[PDB]
Amino acid sequence: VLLANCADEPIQFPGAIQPHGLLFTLKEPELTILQVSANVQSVLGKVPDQLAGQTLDCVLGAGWAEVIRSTSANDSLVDVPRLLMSVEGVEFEALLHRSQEALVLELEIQDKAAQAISYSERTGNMGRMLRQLHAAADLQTLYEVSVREIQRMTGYDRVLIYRFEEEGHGQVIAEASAPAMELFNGLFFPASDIPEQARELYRRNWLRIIPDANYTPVPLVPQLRPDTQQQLDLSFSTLRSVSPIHCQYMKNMGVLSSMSVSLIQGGKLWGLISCGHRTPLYVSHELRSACQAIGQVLSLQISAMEALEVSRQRETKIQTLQQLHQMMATSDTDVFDGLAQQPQLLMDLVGATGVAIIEDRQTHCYGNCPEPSDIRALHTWMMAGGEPVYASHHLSSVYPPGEAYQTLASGVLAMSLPKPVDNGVIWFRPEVKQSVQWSGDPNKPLNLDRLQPRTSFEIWKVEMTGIATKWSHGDVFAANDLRRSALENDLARQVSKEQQAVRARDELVAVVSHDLR
Amino acid sequence: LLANCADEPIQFPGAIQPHGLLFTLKEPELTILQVSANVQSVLGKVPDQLAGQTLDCVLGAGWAEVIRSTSANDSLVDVPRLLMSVEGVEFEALLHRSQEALVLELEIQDKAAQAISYSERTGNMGRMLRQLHAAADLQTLYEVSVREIQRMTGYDRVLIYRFEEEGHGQVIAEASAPAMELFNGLFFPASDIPEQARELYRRNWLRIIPDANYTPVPLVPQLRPDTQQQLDLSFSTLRSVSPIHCQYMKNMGVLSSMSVSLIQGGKLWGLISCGHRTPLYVSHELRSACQAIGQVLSLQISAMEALEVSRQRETKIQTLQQLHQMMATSDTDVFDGLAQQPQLLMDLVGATGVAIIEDRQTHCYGNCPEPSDIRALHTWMMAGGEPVYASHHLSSVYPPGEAYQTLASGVLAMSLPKPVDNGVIWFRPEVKQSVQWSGDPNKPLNLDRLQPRTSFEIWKVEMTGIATKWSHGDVFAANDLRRSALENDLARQVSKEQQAVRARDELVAVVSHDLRN
Ligand SMILES: *C/C=C1/C(=C/c2[nH]c(/C=C3[NH+]=C(/C=C4\NC(=O)C(C=C)=C4C)C(C)=C\3CCC(=O)O)c(CCC(=O)O)c2C)NC(=O)[C@H]1C
Ligand SMILES: *C/C=C1/C(=C/c2[nH]c(/C=C3[NH+]=C(/C=C4\NC(=O)C(C=C)=C4C)C(C)=C\3CCC(=O)O)c(CCC(=O)O)c2C)NC(=O)[C@H]1C
Repeated sequence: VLLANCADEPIQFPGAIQPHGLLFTLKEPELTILQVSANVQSVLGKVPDQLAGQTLDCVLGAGWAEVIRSTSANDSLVDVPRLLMSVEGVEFEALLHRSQEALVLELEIQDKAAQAISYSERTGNMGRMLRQLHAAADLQTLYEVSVREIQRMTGYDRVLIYRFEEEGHGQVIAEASAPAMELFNGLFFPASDIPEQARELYRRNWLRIIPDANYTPVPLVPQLRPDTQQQLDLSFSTLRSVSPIHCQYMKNMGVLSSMSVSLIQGGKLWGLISCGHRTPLYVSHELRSACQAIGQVLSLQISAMEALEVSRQRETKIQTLQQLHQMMATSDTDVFDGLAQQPQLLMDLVGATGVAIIEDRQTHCYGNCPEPSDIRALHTWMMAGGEPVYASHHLSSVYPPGEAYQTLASGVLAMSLPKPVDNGVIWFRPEVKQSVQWSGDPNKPLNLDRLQPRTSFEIWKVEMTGIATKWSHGDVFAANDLRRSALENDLARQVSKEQQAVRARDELVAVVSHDLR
Repeated sequence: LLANCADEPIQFPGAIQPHGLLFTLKEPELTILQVSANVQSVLGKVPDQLAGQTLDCVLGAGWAEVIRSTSANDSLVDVPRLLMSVEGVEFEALLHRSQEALVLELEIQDKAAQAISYSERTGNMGRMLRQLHAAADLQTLYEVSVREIQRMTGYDRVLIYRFEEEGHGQVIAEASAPAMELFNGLFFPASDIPEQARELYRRNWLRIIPDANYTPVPLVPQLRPDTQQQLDLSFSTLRSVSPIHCQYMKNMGVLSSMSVSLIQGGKLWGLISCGHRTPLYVSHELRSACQAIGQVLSLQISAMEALEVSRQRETKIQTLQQLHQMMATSDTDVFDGLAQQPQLLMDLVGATGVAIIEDRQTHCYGNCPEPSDIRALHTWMMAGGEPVYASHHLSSVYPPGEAYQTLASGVLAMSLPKPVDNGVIWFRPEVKQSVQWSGDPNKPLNLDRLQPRTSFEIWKVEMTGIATKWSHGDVFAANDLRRSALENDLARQVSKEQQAVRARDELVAVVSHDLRN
């Protein structure tokens, strides 16, 4: 309840924009201003209250307004080129999109430092960087070169690859930090850092930048758009004010600038390319788009190399799978009995230290095996789910009665044939004591007060018990292939046995005729 | 005589193209082992006297020292740009190793090449990657890719030539200059790119031929004074091409070529071919950028192929599930219950004929061939041993399939892994397709030494006996139907066997009763 309040704020409708830019939501045909950020009282010296129901020619000039009108006319606003303007002597980069039948235009203010930065030198290493990405033979080298290039172009002190887990919390796997700067490599972070609302927003918007954490938000006047009397939806607006709790969180970490690129794999937020600077500094949108493209290439290569690793595991298990299939096919006994004829091969097929083969009230145990009654209770629990195969690296997390034998069997890989007879094969992996590193208190994710982010950011050890070694993709693949081979061989055996009985029946028909003479 | 097209030793031409200089040297002291004869015109050095001499004699002390530092203890896979001004003519240096020797190639940069800069032509690189990831169609992907490649290279014609299984390839993307012949959709004979060329290009992913009228400049000494063999210019961009290919390019009307190998899983998926009506040289930086574009193209092709396969999977999931529910609650034979609704089985794969074989009864629905012919086909199909089979041209692999090619030209067969003869076959009728070929398919070359064909006109070839291609979703549906049939059949045979061996034992008891009398 109170924890769930972390995921209830309407971040999509903040009503304010960051001071590093200007916002203009306008009517499409005549480019009449619907709302304008209050920052125009300082920038360009225009009163935002009178700038209602007025064309862009009043403030932005005739030529630039005509250029914007030409660009936005009969265009999907997905391939708009660069737009740099000098408006009363201050330069803006213009980005255009549409929220609800209205044209939202953001002018990112380019400072002198941004002007000094050029797109040529920082993207000079583009082709070689992609060559390095394709030439990397390890995931760690991939991460290293990616964060190295991203730090090279951005210039930020710390760059992190923060991969999300299923439950919401994430882990940092790549780190590139400046000297005399705190390291977060390998640290886990609570799921409360990025709420569900933030993940949902970032699944669509793949680029966020916060140049400063001490900024005072500049409200949008009029607050309600005079078209539907609602709040402007700044979901895809780079000029969106962030929640003050996040600003306090960044201040507590000690960083004053952030820049994150969403990594998307199959429409899901796989991770974030987080960045951190000890001092405020702004990054131009062109460099942000280049970093976004680097992130998309990174996601593509991650998927490619994950498939490559899965295929490598399949290849290294093909020989053992073939040997086991040949042993099962030419056993003339029950399928699981012939499988159990060679226990060591079955063990090394999955790399587990315990094997339990169940066949209709007989259980055979090899290696480190629990009490047979406990395994029977577990198996009768496992068939309730109905899944053909099951892999669990933490049985006690999902199976409450698994705490008694967590020292012997903390990882369970089970596969069963689709027949009424209770049969199956279970592989048990023992618990490994792992001291998971967390950034702060795992049992106190949030300082409950308005919510306040935790000040402490030190590394905490958590000796997580009852968790065994992760089952690899090749492991479950081998389990499924063994299940498929058992399915095929068992079907062959039953059809042949019926045929032999049928042939014996035909032989018996010959015998009955012989028994009649 | 046709096979002579794939016998020339292209890897050892003994000559280099005149647009550059080659230096193969011993690694430690950078002493020249052999040098191309082109040095008689460029830099004005006699190639005969340039034996057993350090690079300092011709290339200068500073440039020799930089090359020595770069090549020392380096894999030559991340070498930065190397531009030198040697007696007033500019060279770009590339370094690699063929056989325990350092091969260094100086590509000559003309004034036109010097004027061209890597910045402007690659300014839209990040936008190009954004367009690649944002494209929702394969045709859009190809279009934007060839558009960018034509933009940087400036060549008149750009083609995406995808290879087929048999060796011949087809052009799927075309970007041609005005008043220039179009090859969109045209098939090309496999003799255009022999097996040797494909094998060489599987390793070297970048080839450029600026001119077709060039006279090769021989390498002196021809044999290295280390192993008395020919230098292996496999990864050398300065390699002379076969004169037959030069004549082929002249016959096509192009005088410049530039190809990037597309690699998918270690296989030559296709080539990004290019064509210019006049000689023109492309700098190595733009070639490397095009290579990176090609690798990204291959990655996105694989990604979108997986996406299309998954879309087909989703659209067939409902039909597969409905058939599974109908099959599970039939209490009859598995294929009989499947055949209870023939139209649904037909629309599962989109075929016009269904043949279900169950123990000497064959049931035909829709456009079905002669039952004897289908039985012969089925007994031929089990010989291969594949669990599933898809063929879009049965007469190509089944000689007796020509009689019914009008009715069944596409066969999708799936059988259970049991000795008992059972199975499901889907038949697709022949569609008359006029395949377009560039020239004579039966006469690739005008045999007179092999000579490339002069004619490059579009030829219609009415290929009969070919049905519609079976999609990836089609074979996916076949395998899932096979899996569901496997599970249900195993359940049914296990149940019948449970209540079957009892009768056999009873018969034995009956026999025992009939024996004790
Ligand atoms: C219960 C509420 C909390 C809260 C909410 C919150 N946080 C964000 C934004 C972000 N938080 C991030 C977390 C990290 N930054 C890092 O550097 C690391 C690791 C080293 C982590 C785990 C990130 C990356 C974001 C996105 C913004 C960015 O930094 O680029 C939001 C979203 C706000 C918005 O988008 O307007 C919200 C609502 N965070 C907490 O920690 C608690 C107090
Ligand atoms: C029997 C011998 C033949 C011969 C041999 C041959 N051809 C090449 C090189 C290439 N041929 C290519 C074919 C095409 N170019 C196009 O523009 C199109 C389509 C519009 C096609 C099908 C290509 C792309 C190459 C690679 C070179 C390039 O253009 O970049 C070789 C290889 C030579 C070498 O690498 O040294 C050889 C041995 N070609 C024939 O047509 C017959 C006569």
